[PDB]
Amino acid sequence: APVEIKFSHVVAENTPKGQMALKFKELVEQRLPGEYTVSVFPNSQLFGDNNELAALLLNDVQFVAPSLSKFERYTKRLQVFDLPFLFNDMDAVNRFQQGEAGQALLNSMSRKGIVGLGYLHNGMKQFTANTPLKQPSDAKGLKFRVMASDVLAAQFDAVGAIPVKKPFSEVFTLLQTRAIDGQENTWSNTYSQKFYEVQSHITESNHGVLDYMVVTSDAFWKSLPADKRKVIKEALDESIALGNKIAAEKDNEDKQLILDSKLSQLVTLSPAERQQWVDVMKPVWSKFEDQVGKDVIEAAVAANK
Ligand SMILES: [Cl-]
Ligand SMILES: [Cl-]
Repeated sequence: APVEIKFSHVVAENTPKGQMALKFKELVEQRLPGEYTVSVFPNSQLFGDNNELAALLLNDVQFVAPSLSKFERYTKRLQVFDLPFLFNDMDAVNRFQQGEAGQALLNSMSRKGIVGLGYLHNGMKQFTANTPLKQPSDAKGLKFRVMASDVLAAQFDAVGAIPVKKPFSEVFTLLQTRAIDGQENTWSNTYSQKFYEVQSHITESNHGVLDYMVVTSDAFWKSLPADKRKVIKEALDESIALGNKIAAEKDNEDKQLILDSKLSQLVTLSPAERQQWVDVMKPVWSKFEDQVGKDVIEAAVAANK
């Protein structure tokens, strides 16, 4: 039998990560026919947020691509990516990722058995709730789901909101049932998971980045013969490039599809409104500056300019 390579993730198929994973499957099976096959498991059908990294290290799955927010059990260094309003836009994110500090972060978990293979984009996060979030005061007392990140919890603490860490697979139902008031996510996730059907208002805040690290286990990666590993790595690189293109396309397409539905009201921030949000969030950077490194924050800030 060909060696089966399993790739699990938590998103819908028709998304940047969903498409990256399928492109990787296509390229491996084209270039190494009969030698390797890639099985892709979207929508948390095999492993979900809470168990995927444990599964990876057990070699129950060979590739995963978690949000950069979801690595705190293995390193505190990736917390930089969660800081609110650190990056102006995806161009700045990419520059930071491709610079020396960003490249070094790919190896931040290597002694824990996790090999960083590349960064894959999704997009900037927007707030949703059942009220406009024009100013920080509008979030006070509201319950927001967050990815399992202390930085993201602190982001909501900073405005007197109540953060709740929950796996991605639960978010739609939590919103639907009003167990939570709101959440934060990209247009692509908001559209593909139908969050906009159970939230009356989406505020275009662009207040943080949701990106991924594509990872494998050291044990699996070392178990490959070097020539086959090189072919697999090149296929992965090409799949990430395609996924990044899709990410940018979906960010525009899916915003428009949400607007077309007329089910959720878009809320835009004035410059002064945005600045109020920026200012109230800066203390989150101060809370984490030691763990993350002042030097690393400064490298990220400089990537904007
Ligand atoms: Cl885990
Ligand atoms: Cl929590």
